[PDB]
Amino acid sequence: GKALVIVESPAKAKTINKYLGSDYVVKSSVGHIRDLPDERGALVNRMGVDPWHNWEAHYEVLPGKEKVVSELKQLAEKADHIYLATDLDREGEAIAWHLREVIGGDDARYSRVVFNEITKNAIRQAFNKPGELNIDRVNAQQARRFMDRVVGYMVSPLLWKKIARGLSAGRVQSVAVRLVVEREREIKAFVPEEFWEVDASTTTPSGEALALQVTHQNDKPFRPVNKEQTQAAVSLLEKARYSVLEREDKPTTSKPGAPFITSTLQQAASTRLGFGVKKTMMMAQRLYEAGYITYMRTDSTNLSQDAVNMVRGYISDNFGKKYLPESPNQYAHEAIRPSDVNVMAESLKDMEADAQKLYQLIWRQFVACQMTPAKYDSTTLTVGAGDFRLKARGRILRFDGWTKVMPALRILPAVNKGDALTLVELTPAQHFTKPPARFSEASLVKELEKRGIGRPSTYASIISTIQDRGYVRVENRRFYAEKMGEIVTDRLEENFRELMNYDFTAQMENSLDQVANHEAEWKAVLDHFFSDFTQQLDKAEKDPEEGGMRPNQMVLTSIDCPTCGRKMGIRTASTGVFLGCSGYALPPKERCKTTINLVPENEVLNVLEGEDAETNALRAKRRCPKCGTAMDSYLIDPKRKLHVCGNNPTCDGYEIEEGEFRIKGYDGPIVECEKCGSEMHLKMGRFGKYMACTNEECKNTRKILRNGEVAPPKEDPVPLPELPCEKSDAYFVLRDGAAGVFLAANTFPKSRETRAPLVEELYRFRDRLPEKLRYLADAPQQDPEGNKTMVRFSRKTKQQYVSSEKDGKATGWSAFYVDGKWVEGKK
Amino acid sequence: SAAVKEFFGSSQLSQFMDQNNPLSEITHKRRISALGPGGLTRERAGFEV
DNA sequence: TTTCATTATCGGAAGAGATTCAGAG
RNA sequence: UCCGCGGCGCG
DNA sequence: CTCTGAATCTCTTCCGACGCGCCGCGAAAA
Ligand SMILES: [Zn+2]
Ligand SMILES: [Zn+2]
Ligand SMILES: [Zn+2]
Repeated sequence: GKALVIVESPAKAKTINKYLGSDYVVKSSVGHIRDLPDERGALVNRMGVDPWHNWEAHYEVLPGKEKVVSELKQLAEKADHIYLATDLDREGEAIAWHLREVIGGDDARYSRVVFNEITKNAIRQAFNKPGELNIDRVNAQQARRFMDRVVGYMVSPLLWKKIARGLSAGRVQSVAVRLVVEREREIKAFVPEEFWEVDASTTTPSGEALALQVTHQNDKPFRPVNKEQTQAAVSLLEKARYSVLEREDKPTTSKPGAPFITSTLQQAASTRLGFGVKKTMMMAQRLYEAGYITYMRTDSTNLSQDAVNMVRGYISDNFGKKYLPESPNQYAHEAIRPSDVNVMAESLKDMEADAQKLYQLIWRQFVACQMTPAKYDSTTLTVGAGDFRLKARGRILRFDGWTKVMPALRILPAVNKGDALTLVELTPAQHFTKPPARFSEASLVKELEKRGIGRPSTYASIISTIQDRGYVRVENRRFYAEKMGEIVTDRLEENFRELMNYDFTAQMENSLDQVANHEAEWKAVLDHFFSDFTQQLDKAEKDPEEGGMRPNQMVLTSIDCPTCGRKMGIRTASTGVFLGCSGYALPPKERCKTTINLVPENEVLNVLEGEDAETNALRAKRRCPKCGTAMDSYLIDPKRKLHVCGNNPTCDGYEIEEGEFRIKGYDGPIVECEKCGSEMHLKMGRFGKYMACTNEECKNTRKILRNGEVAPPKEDPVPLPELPCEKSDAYFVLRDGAAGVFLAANTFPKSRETRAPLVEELYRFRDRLPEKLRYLADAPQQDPEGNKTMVRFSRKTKQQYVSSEKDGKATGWSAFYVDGKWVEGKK
Repeated sequence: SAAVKEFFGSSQLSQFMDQNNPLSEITHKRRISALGPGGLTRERAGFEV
């Protein structure tokens, strides 16, 4: 019969089916298809794994792979022998394991094959010497997946109790934040070291110009710290006799870089094209799907022999011998490169301009890495002047080598040892040791991969999660730690030191490899892990005095609460960092729920200042009175501004300043009020999170919901008592918004039960319907087959229509409203 | 091309000219038959036909 | 009500089976 | 190079 | 009125001389 082959990526499938043709049926899982959704049953139900019952788990198809899994089940009967062809790593191995358990059948009906490359010399050997799925590898991945689950579902709740709701913690997530928090504290507590430099313009015995830098005085590195010292020196240099000591000419070399692995591609696109990680991956994705490059997700810089012959073949015809090395350049999925070297970026007229730019970056890196290096003649001049030593360095390109394909975007006059130099002028320059640079998206990814923290397919995702959770923020394409990030990072380091150690992942990988190599058993490894983890969790649950995680700590300040004038304190929530009034901790009688939003002053690093830009930012900050730590700045009134110490709330220094200020009043998500077009902003209160509009004349508020950015509009709601709910005891209400017209349950945040109305329902309650909606009740209630009809929103055309379903599938019949009439036909 | 060539070469309606005498050529060119595709067969031919 | 990371979007005659009609109880 | 088929003619 | 047995119909199965010259065709696989 016909053989069924299954791979992960659709694009790769289409390509395999080709170099294999008919008789076989290639398809893709398009991902995982299945995953997760003393002791506590609710907690275990939520986690989907039971640490107290030998790690029994409850996998379930992804809410977006129903179709995918269903097609494999019907197709499985036609196929004789099923060939699982996912990646050889543990993740791929697990996808194969899940497929086999979702499709059912008998073990012998399944086979495991690994595709080397697309070449027929590979797709052939695939079915030649195959094998079956490895249990040890599979269990290793299950162990990792379960450890990540336990941490996230068991630590986060602790945060909800001790700190705030909506908070999260995770093996990868929490150390990414720690990195930003440490860099933040590093920047705030630093102190620029003013230093001076002196250069001298001179003339050779011939008459040529020669620029020199002062390097030594009395044989000690020349580095004045103030203008006075700089002057004392210039005075001496002005009268000194200058003579050449040494001229060292030496051949030096440089070299192309490696082809871009997911991480390096992101960094190169970020530095040379200003692309953000997510964008770079979007363009790369387009290029891959159009067959121009290989898998956008890879951690290997390797190149096949064919790839290497293809590029050398190209270098040979387009540049000549001097550019082609005697033998392939050596260096320590495949690497990201063009699928065909002969295809230039300019010929991809079906791609966006940015995708062509990315392709060109990938192309040039791939050809250069195979091109010859850039030979230069470097010259170094040593000069003496009294007790000072001066230097001049030059370089002249002799052979571009690899820079021919990857261009980047010096002539020292002839002078011999013993020659005299004539002083023209001395130029002193003041400088300031600059603070460490703030992180960027690609830059943080680079640090993560360096420590083996994340995965190619998760880097981008990590960068976003820490922002959405409110731990850090991006400004001017650079990361800034938010107060909440610092708060959580300190708590986690205090109660879960092991988990917060950067090498936790590396240590975990070692244990996982042991499971994969029969040098340890997975349940035993999870049991050890869980024992340590629970020891920490239980300890964290206790009161601060017993070593229990410290709960948040209001730090007051001299500010008048607009509702009661009292002193005000500085507070952190999952939403951000905010100003609160101590009456929040007083019982209802004396309770005060007034709150103020703290707009921070965003650091605007000047690209033209280069390396100075971060140092001057540190210089810009005030310094705390009680400690050397820098201070971070916030706006409370157009008249008032607030300074807060970096070690807040461990340090309680605060400062308040007067002046004229452009206070925005808010920080967080953006939404546009359907009733007045103004900005709308996200706010927290006794019912959690609602969304509310800045125009004081309008109180229109929307709301957050389980799995979407914000609700559709709270406009013209009509209740019905006569429609009961079915999962809950509630009753159903009829609501309008951009999404459409929908039925929703009167205790909405609790019931969360919604269904589209039937036409017959509307007809039953037609008197209640507002004047416009009446037309929907006119609509034909039943189709020509006598099936029953439901009211749908055609997002592509922003209009209501009516449609009929049988066995829950669409019948393919629809009626629309067109000029006062209802018109009906096959979809 | 293949269909046309095989039709002109192998069809039972593509006879081999005898050309013994001019009258032979004429009487073979003017011949009319009820055989071939869509026609009868020697065995099925009834006495009436 | 609710948190984690990962992966990738001929005709004639004879014989056998099935169906129907006529005779018996 | 051993075969089969299609047409034609002789009795 | 209802069943059983024999007849009748419908479907399936065989078989339609014998020699002998001519002619021109048959198949491809990767
Ligand atoms: Zn107050
Ligand atoms: Zn301080
Ligand atoms: Zn509004």
